[PDB]
Amino acid sequence: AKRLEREQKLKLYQSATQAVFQKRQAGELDESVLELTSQILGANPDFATLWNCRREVLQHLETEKSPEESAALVKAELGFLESCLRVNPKSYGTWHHRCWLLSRLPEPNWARELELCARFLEADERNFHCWDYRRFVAAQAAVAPAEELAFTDSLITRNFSNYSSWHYRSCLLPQLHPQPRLPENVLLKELELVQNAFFTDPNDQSAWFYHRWLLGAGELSVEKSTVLQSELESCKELQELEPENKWCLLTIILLMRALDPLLYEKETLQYFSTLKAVDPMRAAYLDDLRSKFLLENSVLKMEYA
Amino acid sequence: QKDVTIKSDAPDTLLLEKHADYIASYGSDYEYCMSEYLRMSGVYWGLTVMDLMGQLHRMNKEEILVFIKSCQHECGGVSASIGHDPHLLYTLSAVQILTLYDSIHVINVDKVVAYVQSLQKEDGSFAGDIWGEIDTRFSFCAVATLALLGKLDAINVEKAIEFVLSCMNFDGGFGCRPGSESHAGQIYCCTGFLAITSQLHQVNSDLLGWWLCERQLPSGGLNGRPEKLPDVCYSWWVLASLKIIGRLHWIDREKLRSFILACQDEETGGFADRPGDMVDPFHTLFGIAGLSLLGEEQIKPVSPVFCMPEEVLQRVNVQPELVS
Ligand SMILES: COc1ccc(S(=O)(=O)N2Cc3cc(C#N)ccc3N(Cc3cncn3C)C[C@H]2Cc2ccccc2)cc1
Ligand SMILES: [Ca+2]
Ligand SMILES: [Zn+2]
Repeated sequence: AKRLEREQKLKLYQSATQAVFQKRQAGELDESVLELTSQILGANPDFATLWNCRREVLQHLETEKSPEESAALVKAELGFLESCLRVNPKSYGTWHHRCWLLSRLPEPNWARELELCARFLEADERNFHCWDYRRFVAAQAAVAPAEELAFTDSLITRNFSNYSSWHYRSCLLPQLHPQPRLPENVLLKELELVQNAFFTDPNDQSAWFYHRWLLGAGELSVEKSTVLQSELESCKELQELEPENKWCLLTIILLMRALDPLLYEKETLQYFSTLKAVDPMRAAYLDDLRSKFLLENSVLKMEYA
Repeated sequence: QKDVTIKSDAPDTLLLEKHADYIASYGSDYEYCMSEYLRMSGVYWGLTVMDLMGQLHRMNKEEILVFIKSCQHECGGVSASIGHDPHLLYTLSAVQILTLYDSIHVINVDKVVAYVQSLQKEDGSFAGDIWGEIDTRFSFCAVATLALLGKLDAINVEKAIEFVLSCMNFDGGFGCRPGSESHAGQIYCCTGFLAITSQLHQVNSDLLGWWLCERQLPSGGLNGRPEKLPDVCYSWWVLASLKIIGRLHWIDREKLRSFILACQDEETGGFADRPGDMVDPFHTLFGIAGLSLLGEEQIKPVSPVFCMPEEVLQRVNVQPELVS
């Protein structure tokens, strides 16, 4: 029944593959190969040579068909690809064939492609193939970073699988303020946004990773000094509420570094001890980080006039 | 949060004899026939894991050499299997195999070089084949293939470097293309690339190293990016990258070792992505290779760059300097 039938699957796939290759050697670049490969590529989208066969067929058919006949084939290809993506949304072959197809169309509908991306990202907000495809589409349609920035906000606040959305922001933000290291006002707004995230969900590692980047991405003004001090106290508050939360402990150390390495030396060293106890797998990392910070402190101490 | 829990009776000993029997017998079948499209890499995974275990002789050298020769196309590129299309992925795998066998001149090396050269773009990137898919995976395949042939000078290295570095991200990692999110497999390809091209000083080793060691979950296993399940093959992608950048000690070796051993199938031999799952040769290689990086006594030292026995690379004088 179950195991018995996949013998029949094999021999059909096998026979269909046989036919495709025989046809290909014969120079038979026609719709029969499209039909044969549709049957195989659905279950086996990583069979790259068959995607190549489809492209060779479509290229050949384009030569001996009317514009409207070629347009029909394209629309059928789009539908085929969408059905394939529903079954396996992470196959490199499928996404690339779609890219190849859209890149050669005279009048592509990019807004429709962006919507396909929105839909696939609703199902899996971490699908990097889809995010990469979206960027491709956004580039071709010349969609502005500001418009994509709005997209990332909705995704971040509506629910929590957010690493991919934060990553995208990290690439968009620099584009809005492109130097040949963010402006402080922009940084300050990002800090507020990410702080909201990791207090809403303190287990959300993506916000903590993105926050570490912001702590490097920009001498303290009174406002930045005050914001950072405020973050410090807020993380101590969280530390009381979630004493096993390692992300907040590490961020406390980093904040003190950002504030005044030498003034906070005592507290930094205490936090290292606590943090290693809470996150013993990272002990070797945390010792190397502490060693680095101590070396920096020695250098700061020696700069004293 | 997302993690596996290792049941109390998971294997906790290394079953090398079982794994060698498993690979020795592989492809004697649904899975096998359905994965013809990767055959050359499958052969690479099997041969390399066997060689790491000291059991290469049990595989069929002569049969594999004839197979490799028949998969080289007129363009110089090598396909996954006979009648499939040439690709950088299978070109690298083929060259890796011939290196293991000291049989590089079984194929036309000048044409392989010409093939690789031809796939570089103006921005320094590489396409996987004539159909133009761009991925830093293919930057790695290009330089690794050329390094093993002594022909790294055949490509535009500075441009290749520039492209890879343009794929570096806020978290210290690397993506497939510029603006693509970091993940462990990609990081391996780009750090491997940077090792081969002598550019490891451009990696933020403390930052990337941190992101990589944070892949280790309470189970001891490694995932490939934040918030995903662990998978034994990350014992390769993560550990190799950490070794390249001199930060292998930043993960817990004993807990990872116990996770990798728990992924073995004590009945069939082989390793699976996670304990109790069905094994495959891919996960068997990376389980064994990960254990070797951790210093497993019964397994040959492995190159973190090439994922081949170090003694093989020593023999051909191709041993990129690491961070330490
Ligand atoms: C099991 O269904 C599949 C799915 C995909 C593929 S694949 O596209 O050809 N390829 C090779 C691969 C080979 C085997 C084996 N034997 C098993 C898996 C696997 N994956 C998938 C995988 C591995 N860990 C988790 N996942 C989901 C990697 C993939 C991409 C890759 C190729 C070469 C080098 C590195 C990575 C093959 C089988
Ligand atoms: Ca033999
Ligand atoms: Zn895996």
